[PDB]
Amino acid sequence: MPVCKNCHGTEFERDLSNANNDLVCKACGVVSEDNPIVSEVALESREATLNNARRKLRAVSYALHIPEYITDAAFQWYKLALANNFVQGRRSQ
Amino acid sequence: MKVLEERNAFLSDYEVLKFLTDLEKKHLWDQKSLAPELQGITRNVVNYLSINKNFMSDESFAELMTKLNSFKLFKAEKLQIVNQLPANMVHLYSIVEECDARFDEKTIEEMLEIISGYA
Amino acid sequence: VMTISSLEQRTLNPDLFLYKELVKAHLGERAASVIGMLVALGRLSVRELVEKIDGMDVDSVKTTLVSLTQLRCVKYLQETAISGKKTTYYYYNEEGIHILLYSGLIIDEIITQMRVNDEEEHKQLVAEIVQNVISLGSLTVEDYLSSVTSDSMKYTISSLFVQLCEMGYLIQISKLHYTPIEDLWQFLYEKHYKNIPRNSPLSDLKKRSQAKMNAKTDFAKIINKPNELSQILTVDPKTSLRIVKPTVSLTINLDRFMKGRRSKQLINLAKTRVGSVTAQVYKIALRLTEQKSPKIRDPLTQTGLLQDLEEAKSFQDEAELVEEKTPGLTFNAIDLARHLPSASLINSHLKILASSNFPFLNETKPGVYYVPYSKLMPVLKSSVYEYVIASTLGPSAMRLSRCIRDNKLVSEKIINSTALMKEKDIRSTLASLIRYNSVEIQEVPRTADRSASRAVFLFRCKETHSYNFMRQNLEWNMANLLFKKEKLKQENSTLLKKANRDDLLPSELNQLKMVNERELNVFARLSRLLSLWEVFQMA
Amino acid sequence: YKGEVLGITRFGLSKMRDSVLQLASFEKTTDHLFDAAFYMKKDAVEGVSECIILGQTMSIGTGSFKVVKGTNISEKDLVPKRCLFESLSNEAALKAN
Amino acid sequence: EKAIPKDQRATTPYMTKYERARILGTRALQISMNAPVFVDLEGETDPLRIAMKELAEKKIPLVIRRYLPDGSFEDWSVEELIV
Amino acid sequence: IFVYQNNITPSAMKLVPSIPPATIETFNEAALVVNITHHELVPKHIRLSSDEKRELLKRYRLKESQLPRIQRADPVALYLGLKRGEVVKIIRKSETSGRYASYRICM
Amino acid sequence: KEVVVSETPKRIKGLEFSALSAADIVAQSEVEVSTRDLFDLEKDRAPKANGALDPKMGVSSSSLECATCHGNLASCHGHFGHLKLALPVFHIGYFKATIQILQGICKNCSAILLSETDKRQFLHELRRPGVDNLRRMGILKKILDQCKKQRRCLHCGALNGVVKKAAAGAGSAALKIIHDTFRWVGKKSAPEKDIWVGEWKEVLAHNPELERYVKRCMDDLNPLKTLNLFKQIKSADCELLGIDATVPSGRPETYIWRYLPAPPVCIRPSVMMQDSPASNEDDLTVKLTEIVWTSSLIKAGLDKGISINNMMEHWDYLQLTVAMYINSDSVNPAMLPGSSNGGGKVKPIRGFCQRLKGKQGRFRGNLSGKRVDFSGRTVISPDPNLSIDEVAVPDRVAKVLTYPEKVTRYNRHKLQELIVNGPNVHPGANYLLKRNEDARRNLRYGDRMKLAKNLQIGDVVERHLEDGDVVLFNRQPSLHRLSILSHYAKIRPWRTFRLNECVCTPYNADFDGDEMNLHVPQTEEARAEAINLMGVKNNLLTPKSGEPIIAATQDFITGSYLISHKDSFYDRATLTQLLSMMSDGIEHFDIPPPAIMKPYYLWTGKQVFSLLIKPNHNSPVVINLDAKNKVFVPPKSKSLPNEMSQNDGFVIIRGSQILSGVMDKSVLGDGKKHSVFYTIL
Amino acid sequence: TEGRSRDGGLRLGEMERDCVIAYGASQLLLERLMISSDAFEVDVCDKCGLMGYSGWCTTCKSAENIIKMTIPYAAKLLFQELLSMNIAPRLRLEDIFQQ
Amino acid sequence: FILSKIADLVRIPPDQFHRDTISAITHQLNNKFANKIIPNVGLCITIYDLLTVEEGQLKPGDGSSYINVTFRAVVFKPFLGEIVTGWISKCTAEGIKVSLLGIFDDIFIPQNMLFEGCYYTPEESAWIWPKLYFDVNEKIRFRIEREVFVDVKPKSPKEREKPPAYALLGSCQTDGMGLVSWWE
Ligand SMILES: [Zn+2]
Ligand SMILES: [Zn+2]
Ligand SMILES: [Zn+2]
Ligand SMILES: [Zn+2]
Repeated sequence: MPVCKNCHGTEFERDLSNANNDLVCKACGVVSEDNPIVSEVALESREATLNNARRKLRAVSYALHIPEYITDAAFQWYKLALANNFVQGRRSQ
Repeated sequence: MKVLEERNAFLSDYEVLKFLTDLEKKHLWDQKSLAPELQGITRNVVNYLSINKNFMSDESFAELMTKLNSFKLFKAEKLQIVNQLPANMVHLYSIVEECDARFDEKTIEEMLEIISGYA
Repeated sequence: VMTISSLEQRTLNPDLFLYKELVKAHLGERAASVIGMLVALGRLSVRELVEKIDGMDVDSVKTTLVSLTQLRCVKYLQETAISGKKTTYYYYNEEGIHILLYSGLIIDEIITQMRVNDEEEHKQLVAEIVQNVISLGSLTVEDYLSSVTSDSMKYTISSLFVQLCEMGYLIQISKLHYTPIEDLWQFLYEKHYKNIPRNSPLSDLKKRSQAKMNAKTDFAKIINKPNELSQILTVDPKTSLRIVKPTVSLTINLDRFMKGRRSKQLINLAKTRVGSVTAQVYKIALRLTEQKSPKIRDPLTQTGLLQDLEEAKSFQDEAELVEEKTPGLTFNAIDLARHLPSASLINSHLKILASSNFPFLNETKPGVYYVPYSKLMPVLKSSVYEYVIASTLGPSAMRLSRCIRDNKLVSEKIINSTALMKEKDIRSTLASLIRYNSVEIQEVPRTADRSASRAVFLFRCKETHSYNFMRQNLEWNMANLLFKKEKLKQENSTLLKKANRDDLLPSELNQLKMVNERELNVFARLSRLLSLWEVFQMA
Repeated sequence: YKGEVLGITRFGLSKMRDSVLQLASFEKTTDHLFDAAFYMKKDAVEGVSECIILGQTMSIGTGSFKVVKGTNISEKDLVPKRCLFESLSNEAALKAN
Repeated sequence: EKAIPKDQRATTPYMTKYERARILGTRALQISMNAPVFVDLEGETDPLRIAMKELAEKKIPLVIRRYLPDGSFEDWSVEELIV
Repeated sequence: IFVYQNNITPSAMKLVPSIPPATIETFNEAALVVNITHHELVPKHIRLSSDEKRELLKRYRLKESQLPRIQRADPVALYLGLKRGEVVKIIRKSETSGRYASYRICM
Repeated sequence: KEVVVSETPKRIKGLEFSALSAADIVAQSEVEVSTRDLFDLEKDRAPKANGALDPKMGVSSSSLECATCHGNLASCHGHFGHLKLALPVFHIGYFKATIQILQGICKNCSAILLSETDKRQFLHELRRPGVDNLRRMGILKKILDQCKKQRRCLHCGALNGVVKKAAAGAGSAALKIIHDTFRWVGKKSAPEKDIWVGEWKEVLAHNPELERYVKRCMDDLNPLKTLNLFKQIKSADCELLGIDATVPSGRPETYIWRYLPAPPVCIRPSVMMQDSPASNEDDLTVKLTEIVWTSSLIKAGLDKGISINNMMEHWDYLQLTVAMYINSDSVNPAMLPGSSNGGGKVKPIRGFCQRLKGKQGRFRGNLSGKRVDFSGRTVISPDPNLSIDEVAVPDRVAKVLTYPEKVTRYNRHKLQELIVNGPNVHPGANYLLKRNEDARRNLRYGDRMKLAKNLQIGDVVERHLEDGDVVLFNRQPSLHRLSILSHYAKIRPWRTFRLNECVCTPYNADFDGDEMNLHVPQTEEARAEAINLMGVKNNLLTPKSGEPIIAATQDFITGSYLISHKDSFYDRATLTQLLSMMSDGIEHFDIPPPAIMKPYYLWTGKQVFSLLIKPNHNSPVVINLDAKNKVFVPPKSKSLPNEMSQNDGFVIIRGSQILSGVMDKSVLGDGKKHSVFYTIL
Repeated sequence: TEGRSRDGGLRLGEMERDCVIAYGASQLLLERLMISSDAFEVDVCDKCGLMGYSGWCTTCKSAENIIKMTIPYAAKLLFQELLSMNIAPRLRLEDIFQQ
Repeated sequence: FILSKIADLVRIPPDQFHRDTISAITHQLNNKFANKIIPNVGLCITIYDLLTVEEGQLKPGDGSSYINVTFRAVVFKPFLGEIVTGWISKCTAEGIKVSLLGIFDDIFIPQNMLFEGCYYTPEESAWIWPKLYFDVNEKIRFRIEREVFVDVKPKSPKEREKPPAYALLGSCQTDGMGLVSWWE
């Protein structure tokens, strides 16, 4: 995304060989990032109802043996149908 | 950095231009050498200090003090007469306090006479 | 962030702050910053200053120091330890710069003596006098009148002349006079334990009380020595009438400016609770008795000596009856009905004194029309505070803050009973108050050790902290207001000196009236706030 | 060292040492700093376990002596030079006063 | 607290063995910056070794500056001072 | 100097030191049985004069303070009755390379 | 144009400690945290508008720029933030302090309670120039407690008891401070008490449920109360309570929290996204991001709604977070948590005072104990054919462990060659930094060659680790002055750090499976600060007993013994070859006349060991000595010397020949003073 | 960063660092715990010593009285983690030369 | 014009150690100053004289040879009221900004002492008088009075010029001023 300050190169290779972890472009030789800093290691009416929807959601979820995947897939659908207020007054199940 | 003496020695340019000149004989001598970046000022300050003299001397500086020590000019126009408005008419009268006033005829005229010693 | 915030200039400078702007706004330069050090760091010695201010040793210190002393901006002492030699210690003078801080209402003190000559240059004359007197500090009518033109009418010039006396204006300032009161209580608290002619080894009590008694009675005339002594008053030279002693250096005694500025507040309190006519009667009724009431002088040694669970009372009750007694004979039994407009038959118009009943005056020798005094002020002052949080916190704040006064350490449940409103209001007009202090809190734990929601709360006063929430009024805009006066001086800073030494231009005329009416506003404020501040610092 | 016999202990290094970074660097860390600020301790940076924090050089060891090169200068070259522009024009200010 | 004239000296005239440390160190570092060398350079390279090669001749032109405790300064030549 | 016998009352010590131009020096009789300087360990102590200090502080070029300190009252100090800010030259002896001396000040 | 640029090299003198003032904080901070948390979950992943994390407070990843000074991580240092905080609160570090500062003043009229000259008395003592910091503290202990024994005020007339810091150690109420009336002392009529007993008359007789049950509560000093108390403690005393009043820090006000500064995001690194937009928090930001909440609660509160009883438990809870924030103390005295709990009983609640405090959080381990760079670690194996003061360094870690060289004059013909190798062979360089201080270059760029044909005089190249640079070498938990040593590095094959065994003992490295550390220095002098000072031969002895610490151990001793043995002999063949094997070549030996002659010829093992010391005639080793190697049998007292003890005896060397004795530790075994290696040294 | 895997770099402990002190090696130690590990520039304002970025002091808008210099990055990190917590070691300064 | 004594810290890198001392000193002094202006005095030109050079120190972390000296050099702050050659270069209908060749034009001389009788043209001349206009680059005697020292370098990242670092001002109340051939 940046550019070589010398060759004006458009493509970079990181170099993982010698445990420098350089970042340099084929046409420049000038580095860009040396020293690759790399990391390690409430109360609301709507948000609470979202948590409850999570609970009734998980509950019925594995009961049918459905993917942990598809549940958080559908939880979003609930969040969407909340926007049009379709979900307000009809039996929660 | 720390400045020990701000106003120290009033320096007119008579042989000072000659001092920059000797400094230039040391390094690069202006134009013709074959035949530091500092040189920018050299060619610059040497310019006007040279030309109004043409449009110099050395020992006239010693000749300069002779009657110049007889006046009230203090240090200001006293150095100023050496270069700008070479001591004529209302020019010399245009600066120093009481330039005609008290002292008139031979005072303003002998200024035209002494500058004839140099210019 | 934007610097219009004005926090640095604001919050972190109490107490001391007022001074080192006053002098800065007044004397300024090096002359100011010395006092800023002197107040903050306490008592201080000549040499020790230079280790801090970096003020070019024994140059500014000396020159600016005496530059203050003739204006009495410092408290001054010198002595030696047992080793030998000598040394000098200092303080920030009394209220001191205070003298400067008013100086306008000290101009207004003309109005008292203004009688018998009205709408005159004589007014302008005596005004010129005083405004020269404070500015020049100590004066002598011999050197001043000497500098004043000859070949005019001497006893006519002097204005004061036979007036210099009055209550206010000037007194000799003598030696240990402005030596700090607290310390001269120590030097005078010598000579007594210092001289005990081996009376008895037992009972330091006989050594103690006698000492304090000796300390009290010997101290009495000490402040009374300057108070009045006929060396000024009596002298009557040849070819003349009764004169002061112009040989003597004199300086304005602010105590009768204390009293004077204060009695106006006693009016504006009374000018409420009675009728304007009988009010005026009270207005002149003080003018005769405004002389001897100690007033802001009475606290005096209330500073400097350890109070007592008893002897402090024997000091209080003494001040209670005292001058209501001996100066009580100086006080008002039958007034002259001095001037007054009421007219025609004027006597029963005077009998109206009893119309003053609550909460002040209205005591006497049994049936001569008269007022208590030395006890009056104590049962008066305590009730001078009036409304200090009206048109600031809202009227609703009064009623319960006033209610918190009657009972004490009372709980909001029954506050909701005696006082009344939807709790939705109380939790504002009370909680919003507590941030401004006053009410504080009492609390006691119930069914817990101490916890969050396991106890009950009560509300109290502690009128000290209350009466002390308005000493911020000192630091308040007497902080900012005086800057306003200064930090705007830079708008015309180049134009000001131009306008002073010129006596033109469109923009010059443009902002003259701007910055000026601006000023007249800022000092209007200063007069108002000052008038309020006149209470809490003493009385 | 000081008259009383003490030291080696959390309380020990509080015997003398003024440095509050090492007294912070040693045992009680938090409250050497807070205590240190509440009394506005000046704490000149001096010892070793002090300087290695700021990472400046060391007072003791090789860092014991500044090293210097001689300039090999001739002060006969240090005399100023002028034709005395001052001296000539001086005598115009000596009169009428 | 000024400088002390060379005539009177209280200090060990030998090398303090930190002498040998910082002197070779700084001298080497200077040689790494392309500074002239005052000893014949035999066939060899890199900064530090020619510095050792130099001080063996006591040709190093520096001056060690010792501080007594109070700040009374000091001087010794590198040539004067002895291994 | 007088001595205690058994009791020592802080009453007495409450204001004991009432004489600035002079001083008082107090011992508890239990504390004087054998003279400490004469014991075994305690090396010989010498109280050098006022001017004798100045010589020293010139030798090592030293201000006051910045010296090993003897806290007043130390058992030794009271026996030798040092005053505030004096200098006791201590000659110790231990077989290592031999005898030598160090200095302490009374703070 | 161009006004002159004057900069001076500067170094630190001293650290002025102090409390930041109230105003000074915002006078720093760019933006109020204020607002609330939410990190605007919408649009971008936590683009975090204003709030706790704001770009103009700082940044976290290498993602977006820093606002105030952009340039992301590497170029920006972080910037503080400040927090409008409704009502003030105690400061757990200055707390016990605050109990001192409030301890020593009559709480009524709020003036220093000690009086008269006795004030001046202490004041004088504090200002005597020689006063230590110890005398500061102690004299302050003497000036304080005079308060407690001052049984009433001086000019206020009111009185005061002791202030006890209610309960202890809990953190429930433990930060509430209580002080009102000690010493009822019976027959004393206290006008205070009088008015006191008189005040509750309007409650007990009114709402009796409390009565004498909950009675005897004293009263408390609310932190809000104690601010409007402190603000009259100023000037005059000031430093008599221990605070030099230079008029910058504004006297004992700041010590209670008012504007709580928010540390930069670089102190609060947002944990990596770690696989999907859920992005791991860090704990403090959760704390103060709650402090905003429980604050603005009371801010919107106290304006209109809530209530007195539903207030002080909040503002309390504020107190418990802000102190919880900067220290450990209170954990759960049944206080129960706030936002983002779940109620799981999680003990490690802090990433604050602990990060600065113990274990290795930072202070001890991460600052004085800094982890290092340009290093290496490996197992060990002996290499006795290698000299002392070298370390065989496996070239495969020599390729990546580099030393910088400023190419100058003498250095070219190596270095303008040394590049053309490239760093996949051994004796080459990798990085290159030209004179113009751009960034640097390396092998991956190709070229070189024509590049290496330029190589100006100021350029920096990074050599591989050649044969003879300066490696300092370390073992394990390091017992004493001898662990770190230097060595001239020598590059060999295989892979391991191979030292010479004679140096086993200082490390007490057993070989076996242990592990060393290589550290190359970098700056051109630090080499000369290792090899020339800290090196082997100069540390040959040990600092404690002044004793040889490096000598033959195990094989090297006993092997010598078998050659040292009186029984052995040698012939000019075997001798000659030994004496050759003793220094691999290279040297000039003058064979001394054979110890025994005529029946053949033989040289005794004593001699063939003598030549070890003095090989030529031109080596300047002329020694002499005597000793007792261990298991020394006595001779008969008949024998005047101990020379003639039956199994050798004295090792007595004269003329730098061995005369008598097997050697066997002792003489050549580092332990005692009298040693061949120690004497020669 | 710690260990292998992550990357490399090794450890001079509080226990070990003392060693190089005993030798009295200054430029080595400063060459180790400073340049080799975290070499970092900080811009401090002589007046009211505090850290600032590039030009500004930001407690007093200046870009004038500030002097650049170098310092272990852990040390800065302590000047903030301190200065966040309410305390400030405000740095004085002095020039190196002329005694 | 005048001379002044300033103290400074010279840093000589190892390179020049072959070159004689005073030359390297003077050299680094020039590379530091030359055209550059020291504020609240006015700009320098070159280093005239030299003195008081003492044994130069060496700092641990660098090894560059450091000295500190004091000396006198050639500045320009001539004096307040003065008349000297110059002309119009970049100027407004207000008073011209005078220029001397090759040094600088910082000097903007307002409209005050300059003759009251005038009329402006957008063409070539600033103010033509009852005596007339004047030419660029022509020798022109002008008078100066006040100088302004402002450094004003509040370099800001929010801000990432205003360079009147040094400037003078004046006007001409006597004749032959603005055109020298009026006099002479
Ligand atoms: Zn590129
Ligand atoms: Zn930034
Ligand atoms: Zn009190
Ligand atoms: Zn600053």
